Amino acid sequence: FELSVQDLNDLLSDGSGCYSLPSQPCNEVTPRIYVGNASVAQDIPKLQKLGITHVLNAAEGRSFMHVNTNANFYKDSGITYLGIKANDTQEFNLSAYFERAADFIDQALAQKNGRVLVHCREGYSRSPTLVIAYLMMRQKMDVKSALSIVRQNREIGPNDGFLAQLCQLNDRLAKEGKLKP
Repeated sequence: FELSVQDLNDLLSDGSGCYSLPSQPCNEVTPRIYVGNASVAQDIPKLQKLGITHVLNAAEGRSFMHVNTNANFYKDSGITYLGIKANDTQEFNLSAYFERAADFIDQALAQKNGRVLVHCREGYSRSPTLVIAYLMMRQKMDVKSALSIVRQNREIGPNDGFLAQLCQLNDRLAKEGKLKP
């Protein structure tokens, strides 16, 4: 997958072999789907003002790379929570969660007033991966179009492992039917 991952990295990068970091805490990357960092996830009044009804913590844990929230944190806030304890490493199998995460996103967007925040620590690798996979799975986009639309609305940089996993998902979805360019 190396050179296919290299292609996706070429779509993300700034032309100096480097990658831009997010310019804001949170962005609406496609209608009613927000990707953001830990600071927005931990700010319930801010979530409520934004109209966030569902929060997917893709970095649930306790370390410099995690966000130590849980269902209890959101108890009686009106916000429905799902946590995934993913690590932001090339060897973490985030693809094992693509269906679960896509189902959660679908559950939020099925409600016409629903808005979902998918976040990690920085809103840069784990959380965008899950949104990209959702776009591929539930809107039939190929990986390059899905990655491109998210990156147009937030500086992201899925790690190379996650990119390979998205390439593998693209392959799996392409066995069902054609994917939209």
